[PDB]
Amino acid sequence: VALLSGKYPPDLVTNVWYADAIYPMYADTEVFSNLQRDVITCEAVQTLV
Amino acid sequence: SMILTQFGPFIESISGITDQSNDVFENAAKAFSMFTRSDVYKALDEIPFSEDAMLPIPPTIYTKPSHDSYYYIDALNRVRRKTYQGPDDVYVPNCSIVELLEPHETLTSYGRLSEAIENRAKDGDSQARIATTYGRIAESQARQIKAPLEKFVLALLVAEAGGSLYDPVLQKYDEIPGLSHNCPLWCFREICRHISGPLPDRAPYLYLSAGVFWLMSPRMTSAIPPLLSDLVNLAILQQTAGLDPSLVRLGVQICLHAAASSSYAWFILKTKSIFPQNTLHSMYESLEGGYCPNLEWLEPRSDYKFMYMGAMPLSTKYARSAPSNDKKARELGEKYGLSSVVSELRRRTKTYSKHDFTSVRYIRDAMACTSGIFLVRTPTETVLQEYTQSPEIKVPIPQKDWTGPIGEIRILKDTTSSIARYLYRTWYLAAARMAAQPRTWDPLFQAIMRSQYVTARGGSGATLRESLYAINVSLPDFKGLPVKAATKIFQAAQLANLPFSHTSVAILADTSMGLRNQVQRRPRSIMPLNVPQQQVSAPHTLTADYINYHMNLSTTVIPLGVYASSPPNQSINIDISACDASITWDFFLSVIMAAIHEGVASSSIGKPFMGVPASIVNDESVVGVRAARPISGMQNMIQHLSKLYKRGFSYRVNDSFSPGNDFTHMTTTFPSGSTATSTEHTANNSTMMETFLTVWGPEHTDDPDVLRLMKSLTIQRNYVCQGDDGLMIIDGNTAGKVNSETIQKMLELISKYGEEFGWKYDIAYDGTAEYLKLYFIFGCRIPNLSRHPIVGKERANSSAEEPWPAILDQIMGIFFNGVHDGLQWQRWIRYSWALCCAFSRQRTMTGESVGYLQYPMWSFVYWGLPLVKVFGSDPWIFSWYMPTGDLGMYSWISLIRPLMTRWMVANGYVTDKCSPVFGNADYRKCFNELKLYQGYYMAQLPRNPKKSGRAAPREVREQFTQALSDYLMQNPELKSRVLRGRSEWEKYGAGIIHNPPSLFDVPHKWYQGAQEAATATREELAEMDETLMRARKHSYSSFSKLLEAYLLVKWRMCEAREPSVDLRLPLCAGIDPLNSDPFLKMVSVGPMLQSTRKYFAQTLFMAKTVSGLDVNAIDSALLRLRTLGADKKALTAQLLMVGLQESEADALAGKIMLQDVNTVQLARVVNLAVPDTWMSLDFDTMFKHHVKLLPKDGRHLNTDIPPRMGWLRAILRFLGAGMAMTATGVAVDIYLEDIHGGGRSLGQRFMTWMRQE
Amino acid sequence: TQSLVSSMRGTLGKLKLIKSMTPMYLQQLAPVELAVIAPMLPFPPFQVP
Amino acid sequence: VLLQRISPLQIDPTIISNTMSTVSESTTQTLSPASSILGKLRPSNSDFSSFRVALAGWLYNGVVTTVIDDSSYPKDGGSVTSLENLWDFFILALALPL
Amino acid sequence: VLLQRISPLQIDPTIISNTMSTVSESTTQTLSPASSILGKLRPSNSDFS
Amino acid sequence: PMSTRIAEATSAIVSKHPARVGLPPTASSGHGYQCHVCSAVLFSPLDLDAHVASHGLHGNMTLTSSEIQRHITEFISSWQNHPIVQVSADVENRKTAQ
Amino acid sequence: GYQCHVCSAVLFSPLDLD
Amino acid sequence: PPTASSGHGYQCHVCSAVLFSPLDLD
Ligand SMILES: [Zn+2]
Ligand SMILES: [Zn+2]
Repeated sequence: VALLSGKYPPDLVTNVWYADAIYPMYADTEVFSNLQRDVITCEAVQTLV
Repeated sequence: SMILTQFGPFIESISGITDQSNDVFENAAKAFSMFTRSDVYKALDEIPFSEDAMLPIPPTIYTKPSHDSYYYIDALNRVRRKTYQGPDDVYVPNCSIVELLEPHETLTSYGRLSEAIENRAKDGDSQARIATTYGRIAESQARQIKAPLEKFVLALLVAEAGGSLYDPVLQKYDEIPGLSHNCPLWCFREICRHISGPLPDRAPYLYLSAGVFWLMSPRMTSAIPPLLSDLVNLAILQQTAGLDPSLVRLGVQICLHAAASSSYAWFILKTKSIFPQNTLHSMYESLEGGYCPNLEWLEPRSDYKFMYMGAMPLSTKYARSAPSNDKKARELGEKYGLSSVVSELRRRTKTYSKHDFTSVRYIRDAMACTSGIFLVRTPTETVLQEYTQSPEIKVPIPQKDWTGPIGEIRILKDTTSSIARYLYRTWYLAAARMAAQPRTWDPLFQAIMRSQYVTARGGSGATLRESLYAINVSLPDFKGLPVKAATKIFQAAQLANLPFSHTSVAILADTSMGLRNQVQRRPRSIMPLNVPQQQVSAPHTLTADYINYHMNLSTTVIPLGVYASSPPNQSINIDISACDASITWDFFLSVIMAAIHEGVASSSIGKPFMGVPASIVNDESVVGVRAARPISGMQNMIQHLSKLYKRGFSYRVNDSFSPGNDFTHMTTTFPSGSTATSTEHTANNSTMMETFLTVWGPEHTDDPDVLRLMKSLTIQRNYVCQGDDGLMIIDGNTAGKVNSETIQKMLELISKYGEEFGWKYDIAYDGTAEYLKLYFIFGCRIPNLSRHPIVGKERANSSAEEPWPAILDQIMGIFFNGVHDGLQWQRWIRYSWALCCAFSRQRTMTGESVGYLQYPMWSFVYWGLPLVKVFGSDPWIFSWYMPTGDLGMYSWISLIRPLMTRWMVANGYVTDKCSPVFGNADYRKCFNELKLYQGYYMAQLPRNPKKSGRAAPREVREQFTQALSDYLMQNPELKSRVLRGRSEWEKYGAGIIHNPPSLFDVPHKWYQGAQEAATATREELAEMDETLMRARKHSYSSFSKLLEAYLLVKWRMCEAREPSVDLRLPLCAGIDPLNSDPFLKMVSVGPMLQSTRKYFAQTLFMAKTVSGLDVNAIDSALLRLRTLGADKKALTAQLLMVGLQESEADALAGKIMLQDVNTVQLARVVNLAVPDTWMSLDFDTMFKHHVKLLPKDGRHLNTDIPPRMGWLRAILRFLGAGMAMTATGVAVDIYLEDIHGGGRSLGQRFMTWMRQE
Repeated sequence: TQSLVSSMRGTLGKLKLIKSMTPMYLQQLAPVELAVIAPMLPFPPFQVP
Repeated sequence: VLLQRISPLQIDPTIISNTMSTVSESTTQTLSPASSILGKLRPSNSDFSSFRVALAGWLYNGVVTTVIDDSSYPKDGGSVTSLENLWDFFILALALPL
Repeated sequence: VLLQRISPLQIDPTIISNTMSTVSESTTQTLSPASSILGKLRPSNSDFS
Repeated sequence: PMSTRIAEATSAIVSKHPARVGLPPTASSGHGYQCHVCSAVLFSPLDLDAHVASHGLHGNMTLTSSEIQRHITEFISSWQNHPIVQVSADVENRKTAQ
Repeated sequence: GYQCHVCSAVLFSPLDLD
Repeated sequence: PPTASSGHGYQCHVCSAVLFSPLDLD
C-alpha cells in the first residue's frame, strides 16, 4: 500500500527541504566518540594476546 | 442487613444473579419512593468500616464565628464583602447560619430565613440587608445539586451492597474493594452524626425545590452543603472509577482543609491545581520503555487529516526535558499548609518510569479527585470585580502615526514604526477580499445573517424601549400577547418598519446580565446585545469569518492533541488571560475599525447594506485639504459602531440574591455573547502569533538556535487556536526532540511580546497538551472526571426548578457522561440501574384522589440503558455502545430471540399461530403483562410538555407575525420564490407527507419560541399526568411499524475482525484489559482518527447548511420524497420553500433523483441516527467493509434487492453494525441471513410506513 | 461472463496507471538519503553482495 | 451591473434538467453522467454576474487580463479514465475562448 | 523512525480509493473487484513501518 | 498494587494457551482431548470451539460466554500471528543498548 | 423438547419437530 | 439436532449465575 500510494508535498524544492531536514543530524557530534572506543577495543585485544 | 430485608431480590437482580423483571423492578420502586432520612441514616450507621477509611477530623469546622465583620456597605449603598486575604477573596464565608433563622410551621426541627429580617431589609436597614444577603447566598450555594442528596447515596448502597462481581470475559472476580473500605462514606456518616447530636431528626438540611431548609443545630456552618456534595462525589467515584484508597483520602483531606479555611469556595479555587501539577505536569521525568502512537500528518495543512501508522517503542531520549516543577509546587503546598499532600503525590509520581496502562490510570485517578462543586458568589461581586480589569499597554501606538479624522475614524499611517501595521494590513486585505465576493450581496446570505442573531436566548431591550421613547419614536407594544417583552424576537418585530436614522441612537443603550456557574472557575457572565447593535456589527463578523476560513485558518478535537502530545513532538500551550477585557479602543478596536472602514471602500462604493443607507462625513485625511466625501453602507455602519466602541459599555445589574443592589457602571470589556466574539478572538490570536513569528521574534534575538527555530514555525503549519487559547505544535527534527533551552528562551520572549501591547499570556510548558479542556499525555486521552460531577447542576437564578420528568431526563446524560469517561462498567452500569430505578415514582398530589406514576424498565432500556440478563440469558451480556431507540431495541432482542422464544414456554404462553419471529409463542400475553409495550410507547411520549397559549387576539397576533416576516424577509424575491415553491409543492408533491419545511414556519416557529419559556403552572402538568395515565392503562397489540418492519430480517456473526491498533498501546485513560468491554471494543474497531466536524458537514446536501430551520429536516424531506416516487418538481418546490433562484433548486432536484447517497445520510428516510457513544470510535470503515450483504453461503433468495430502491442496502448497513456493536467482546464480521419477506416485501412495508410519518 | 471480465480488465489497467510517486522516490531520492544517513550511524553497514 | 438592465436574455432555469432525460441508463450501474453534470455545475444565478464581468472584460485588455481560477482545474492534472475529469475537460474547453 | 523524519514522501491510501471510485460496477453481479481491494489493502494492525 | 492487577488482566486476555510447538502431530497430544458432542480431536482451540458450535443448528445461535470466548481466542490468535509484534521489545537488554 | 431453527418454535417430540 | 428444552435447574457453583435449563447450565 505504501508502494502504490505515495505523494510529494504540492510545492516542494528538494535542496531547501534537505537543507532543512539534514542539519540537526550533523549538529550532533556523537559519531566522533565511537572511534576512541574502537581505539580502546583494539588496544585491549592486543594487550590480551 | 436491614436494607437486605427489603431489597433481597433487587440487589441480586441487578448484579447478574437472576434476571431483571418487571416484578422486582416495581416492588423495588415502591420501596424507592417509601423512605425517610432516618431510614437512610440507619444504613450508614449499620455498615461497619475497616478503619482504613478512618482519619482525624479537625474540630475547627463546627465552630465558626459570626458573619457581621465580613460584609460592608459601599458609598453607593452597594452590598459588597470585605476582603481579608487578597482581592480574589470575594466568595461565600463558612459561618453562623443558625441565628438568622425561623422554624418551619410543621417541621419543628427544620427552618427558614426569617421573614422579619426580610421585611426590615426591604425597608432598607443596614444589618437586615447584610443578613438577608448572606442568607440568600447561602441558600444559592446549598441549592446547586441535581436531585436531593440522600437519594444518590441510597442508590449507591442498593447497587453496591451486592459485593464483588464476576467478569464474563476475564473469568474472575474483580478486586474493587467493598463499601466497608471507603473514606468518604465514613466522613459523610461522622459529619452527619456530629451535626445531628442530641436531635432526633438526623439530616443536616432538607432540599425543597425552591430553597433549602436548614437544621437548628448551634454547630451548623454553611460549608456543609458543598462539602457533602464533594464527599458523596468522591464516594460515588471510588466505587466505580476504580480508585485507590490513598488518592481518595488525600482529596478528602483537602476537602476537610477547605471547610477549615475562612472561605470554602476560595480555597477550592486557590488549590484547584495541586493534583494536575504534581502528577500530570510532572510525569515520568526519566523513563526506559513504553509504546506511543505514530501519527503522521496528511500534507494539505488546512484539512486536518491523519494517519495511524502503527505503534513505536520508547527510549531514554524521550524522557521529560521540560523544566522543573519542584520549587513552585512545594511553595504552593507550603503557603496553605498542605505540604504532606504534595510530598505524598510527588513521592508516588517519582516511582513510575514505564508508559503503560497503570501509569495512565494513576494520572486519571489523580485528576478525578479534585473538588467538583460549582463556585458561586453574588452577581455584584462578579460585576464589581471582573469588570474593573483593564489592559496595560507598555508600548502604545505613537500619536504621530495616526492621521486626522474621517468622521470619527483616524487612519494608521503607512510610515509607522509600530507593530500595528501588520494588523492593519491583514484586516484591510481581509475586508477588501470579503467585500469583493458576490456571496456577500446574496439576499439569502443577508436573510441568514438576520436569522442568525435573533435567537430565543435574547434579552435586554429593557432600557432600549425606554430610550427609544426618550428620542420620540412611536413603538407598538402589542398588547394582548403571551410573549414576554424581553425576547429578541419581540424586539425585532418592534423594530421591523423603522428607518435606520431613527434607530441610530438606539446603539448607545445598555445591557443587563446573565450568569453561568462553572466547574472550579469564576462564574461566567454571558451577556446579550440588542437588535440594532447586533445589526450594525456585520462587517466586524464577516471580516473575521473571512480570516478564519480563507486567509489564516487556524481551525473553525482529540486527534490533534494525540498528534501534538506524541513524545518526539513537543507542544506549548498558549492561554490568554482576560482576553475579553484586553481588547479595547486603545490598540485593537481602533486599528480594526480603521482597517475595515478603509478596506471596504472600493468594491462597495455607493450601494447600501441591509437597512442602512449611504451617508456622508467630512474628512481631514490629508493635512492640506478638507472636504466632504460620500460614504457607503458598510462604512456608515463602522461610523456608527465606532461611537459605541469608543464610549465603552454600561451594564444594568439586578440581582435577586441581595436586595437594595441596583446599579449601572461603565466598562471597556468586550461583550461575551455578541455575534462576533469567538471568531474575532481567533482572528486576533492568529494574526498576533503570525506577526510575532515573522517580525518581532527575529528583531530581538541573537541566538542562531532560537532564530533557526522561529524561522521554521508558522501559524499555517504549526499553530491551532480556538476562542482565546490554543497550542503550538513543535515538530520533531531528525536528531530527536528539539532542545528545551531554546524553546524556553522563545517562551520567555512570547511573554515579553504580550506585555507590550496589553495581553498576558498564560503559558505552560510541561510535555503535555491541553486543548479545549482535554488533557493528553504521550498521545493518550485522559478524561477529567472532576469536570463532570454527578451530583451538582448549575443554577443561576433563584427561580424554582422544573417538574418531575426533567430530573429523570438529566440522568441519561449522567449515564452518557459515564460512557464518554472511563469507568468500570461492572459497578457503574449497576449503579445506573439502582439510580434510574430510584427516580421512577413520583406521588402526585391531585385533589382527593390518589394517583401514582411509574415508568417500566423497558422505557429505560429504550432510552439507552442496556440490560444484564434477559429471560434466562448469560449474565453481563450486553454492551452500552447500543443504539438508543428502535435500532438498539431491535438489535439486542434479535441477539437473544431464540432463547427468549424458548423462555416464553417456560411458564407457557403457547399459541397455535406460527409467526416468523416467534412461532410457538404468542407475544401479547407476555409483553402486555410485562409492560414492554406500554413502556415502549411510554418512553416514546414527549417529556417536559407545556402549552400556555393565553388566548391571542387574531388581529395583533397577525400584526406581530407580519412584522416578524417583514423583519426577517425584506427582499421580495424571497417572498416570490417561497410562494412559488409553496404553490408548486401543493400542486405536485403534497399529499404524501402533508408536512413541509418552509420559511414561513419560522415566523410561527419564533412566535411559539417566545412562549417556550412561559412556565405556566398547573393545567398542562395535569394534562401530562392524564396522558401518561391513559398511555399506561392501554394495552397495545404489537410494536410500531419500524420495529415490526425490522423483525423480518436475520444475520449471523463469525470470524472475529483483525485488530485495528496495537493491544499494548495506552490510547485512552480508563480503558485497559481491566475494563474488558470498552477497551476490547476500542481495539476491535479503532479510534476515530477523523476531524468528524467536516464529516457531518459533507453529509448535509444544503449549499452552505444555513437556513435557521433544521437542515436535517430538509435533507430528510428530499430523501423521503426521492425514495417514494414523487416527480422531480416536488423536490424543486421543496427546495424553493427553503428559497433558491428556481434554477439551482431544479438542478439539485434532478441531481438528488439519481446519485448514490452516502451510507450515514440515508438514516433520514427511516429517522435513524448514529449515537454519540460511537463518536470516539471509528464507524466508517466498519460500514464500508465489515457489515456486507450477500453472505458466505451464497444467495438465499431472501438476500436479493432490485436495482431500483437500493437504499435498503444502506439501512441494512446500520442494522448489521448495530447488531455488531450491541454484543460484548470484539466487533465481529456479520453477513446477511434470510429476511423472510424479500426485498419486495421490505420495500412495500417501508413505503407503507413512509406514507404516514 | 462479460461485464465482470471487462470490469476486471479496467480495474487492472487503471491500477497499472495509478498516479503513484513511491517508485520514483525509490529510484532517485531515497538512495541519497541513505548515503547521507549511513555515516551518522552507530552500527556501520555490513553488506554481502 | 449596468449591462444587467440592458441585456434581454435571462437564464432559463430548466434547460439542463429538461435535457439528460432524452438519454438514460440502467439503474444497475453505480455511475451516472447526468447527476455528474448536476453535481458538477451549479447554476444558482451567481454564475450570471461573473459571466457579465467576463463579457465586460473585453473592453480593457491592456490593463486587465481575465484568466481562469486554479480551482476550476481538476487538482491532479486529471485522468481520462475518470468521467469526472472528462467533464472537467469539456467545461474548460468551452469556457476558455471567452 | 529516523528515515520517516527526513523523507518528504508521504503515504496517502485515500489515493487508491479516489482512483477506485471511477471504475464502473453493476449492482447485480456478486463479485465486486473494486471493493475487494479496499477490504484487502488495509494492513493487519494498520502499521506502515 | 495496581500493576499486578492490570498484569493479571493482560495475562487473562492474551493467554488461553494456544501456544505453538514444533512436533509431529499425534492422536494423543491434542488440545481437543474429548469434544463433548462426538469425542474427536482437532489439535487447536479455534477448530475445537468451531466443532462445538457447528453441531448446533444455526437458527438456534444464542450469544453466551463460550460464544464470546471463541471470538476472543480468534482475535488474540491473529494478533499474535502478526509479525511486527511477533518480534518486538519495549525496553533494552544490555546488548542492544550497548 | 426440541426447537426449530426458522421461527424458533419449540416443540417436544422429534417427529413433531420433523 | 437441537436438544435443549425448558428445564428445572439452576445455580452454577462458580459465577453465581442461575439460568434456564440444566442442559445450558452444564
Ligand atoms: Zn464433538
Ligand atoms: Zn421454523
